[PDB]
Amino acid sequence: RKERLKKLAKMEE
Amino acid sequence: FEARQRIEEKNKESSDYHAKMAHIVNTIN
Amino acid sequence: GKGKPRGLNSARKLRVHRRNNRWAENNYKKRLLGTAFKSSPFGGSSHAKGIVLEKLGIESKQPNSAIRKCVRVQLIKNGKKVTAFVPNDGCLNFVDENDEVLLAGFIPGVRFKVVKVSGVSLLALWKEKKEKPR
Amino acid sequence: SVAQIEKLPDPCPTPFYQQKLKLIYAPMS
Amino acid sequence: KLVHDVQKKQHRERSQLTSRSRYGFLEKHKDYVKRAQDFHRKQSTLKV
Amino acid sequence: LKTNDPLVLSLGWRRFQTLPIYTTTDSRTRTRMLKYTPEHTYCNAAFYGPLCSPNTPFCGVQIVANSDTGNGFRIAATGIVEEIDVNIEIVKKLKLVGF
Amino acid sequence: EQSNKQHRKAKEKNTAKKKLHTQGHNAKAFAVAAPGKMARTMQRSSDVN
Amino acid sequence: EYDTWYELQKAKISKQLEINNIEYQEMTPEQRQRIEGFKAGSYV
Amino acid sequence: DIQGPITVVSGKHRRLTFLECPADDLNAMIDIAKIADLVLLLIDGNFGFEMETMEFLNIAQHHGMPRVLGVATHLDLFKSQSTLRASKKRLKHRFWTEV
Amino acid sequence: GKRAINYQILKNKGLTPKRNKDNRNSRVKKRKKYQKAQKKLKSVRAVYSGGQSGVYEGEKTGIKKGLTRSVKFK
RNA sequence: UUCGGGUCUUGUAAUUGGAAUGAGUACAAUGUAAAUACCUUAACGAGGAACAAUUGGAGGGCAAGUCUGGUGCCAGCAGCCG
Ligand SMILES: [Mg+2]
Ligand SMILES: [Mg+2]
Ligand SMILES: [Mg+2]
Ligand SMILES: [Mg+2]
Ligand SMILES: [Mg+2]
Repeated sequence: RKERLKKLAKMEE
Repeated sequence: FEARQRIEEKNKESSDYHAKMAHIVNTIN
Repeated sequence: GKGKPRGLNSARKLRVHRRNNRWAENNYKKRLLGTAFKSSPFGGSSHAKGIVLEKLGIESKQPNSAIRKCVRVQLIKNGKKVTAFVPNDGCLNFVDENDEVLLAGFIPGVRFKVVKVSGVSLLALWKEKKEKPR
Repeated sequence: SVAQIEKLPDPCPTPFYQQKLKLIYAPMS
Repeated sequence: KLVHDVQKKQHRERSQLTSRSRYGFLEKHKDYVKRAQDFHRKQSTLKV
Repeated sequence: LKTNDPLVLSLGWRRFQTLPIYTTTDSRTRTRMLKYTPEHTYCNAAFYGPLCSPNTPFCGVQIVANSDTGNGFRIAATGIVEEIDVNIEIVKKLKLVGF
Repeated sequence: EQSNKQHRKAKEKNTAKKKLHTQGHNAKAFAVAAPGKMARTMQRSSDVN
Repeated sequence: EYDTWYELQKAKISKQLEINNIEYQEMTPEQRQRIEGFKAGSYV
Repeated sequence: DIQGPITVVSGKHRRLTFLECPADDLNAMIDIAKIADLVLLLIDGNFGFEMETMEFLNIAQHHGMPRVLGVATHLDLFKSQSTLRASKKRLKHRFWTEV
Repeated sequence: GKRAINYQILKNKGLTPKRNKDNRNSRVKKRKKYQKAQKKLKSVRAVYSGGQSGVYEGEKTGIKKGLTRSVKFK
């Protein structure tokens, strides 16, 4: 979950 | 005393570097 | 009636009208008059030779910064001075003043990148597969 | 530092120069 | 991606000095950050 | 290559051996001494010897005698003279330790 | 708060066909027969130059 | 009027080299070596 | 017998100076690379590239590349025509990398 | 007496990223990719695996009570 | 999207066996005006099968390391340099 959240932070940004 | 002088020197160097950078970016465009 | 002749023997008028109207296209005009190359950055060439004048970003503090990868190059063909990228700061060491470079299409205003230096590809040098001949 | 220097006639003149006015010149050997 | 594999080599951790071994493991930035937040959590629950 | 390691240079018409010191700019803030040359990139090197105009390329060899030739490649370093000065201010990180 | 509608002016700028003759000569007459070979051969020549 | 900027630079150099030749052709032989020195190709 | 430079007429208005560089000295390699207008790079086809061949090319590339011509010798030692062609092809392409 | 060039000089590969062996043979690479895909398809949905072998020993992975995989007509 | 949910022979950075073959080398023969090569073929030729496949793209992580800014421990740049 933590890794996936950090990845979406790139997708959102 | 050297503490006071170094801050003065570092301040002078930082201002000069930024001024040089402003010139470079201005020239390129 | 659609505003055009339609008689079975009206071929001449359609042909001559078409040729006159065909010149309206900017694309057609450039193709026939051979002026499609003015807009090209290199004036029709796929690459551009130049002289490395100065490496502007050498004094930058931040490594691999956008400023660091820029070099002013003087196009040999017409003498106009322009600016180009280097792929990375590592390759910047290879490039030096007064040495030939081949430029190709790619901070705004910068539209070129270096692909060869002194007749040798930068990527070839960067992968340590070649030495720059001087 | 060169003590002295002087020019000498060409010991292996090229034919064009010669006719204007032996093909091998190997003094060391 | 103009980075070499050598560009991305791992940098290994050092450890406590042998003379200082009795004082315990040599904490690092990652180790410090855990105890710092836990410390903050107590005072926030203590100040309330 | 190692700092303060003898190295035979070839500058212009002249060949000679010196004791270079390899340094880095440290984000263009200082001239810090390096311990070894970078594995696959350039670095600033300062050495004492006859001056030459900039843009003068040169090559380096650590061994010239045939007795020690071995089989490995004998060309050690390649570079370009960048400045000529009568002074340099290389510095080394000296970190004090307390408990 | 009244904004009248713009009067779209009659074109005084040269029309496209007129622009061809706005130089010393008639631009339509000095053309080539094979524009396809025009572009290809030049591009090779430019890089050879 | 040269087509490319390259030709202009080469023209300037060639013109200058051409000028050097004329002055030396005007020049007396004993003077010439005093000014120019021993040119390349001389056996010395 | 040939010793040292040899100057010979090569045309109506052209002359050449031949100089057999000592193969066993790296110092002699360096200075020749700085004055050699032309290099006749001798290569043993049967054995292949050698250090002295590769070393000299690097010296030439860094001191200003002069004209280089590769000369392959000892090709008669090959006993098969097919293997001779393959060796010639491999050598030529590798030579095309340096030059 | 003769100093021959080593492997590094002859091939002149220079610096290249590490590459797994499967790229050397495309057929092998696709073989491993497919068999990997089959394993995943089992996770996505059940797939027939020859039916019953041996006596019926029950459902090994368990029965779920309130769960239906039923695709309803609306 | 959090909330979590669905599924079962999966993984090993582990050991180990003898069978197969042509890239190449090469007696010979075939091929050819004469040759090279192809198709044949005695004898050699595999475990890192080092007999060492390439060209591009996407994304990490690490230091007693370096640079910059500041509502403390942070953030940005980046990191072949400890
Ligand atoms: Mg109608
Ligand atoms: Mg035609
Ligand atoms: Mg074959
Ligand atoms: Mg090739
Ligand atoms: Mg075969």
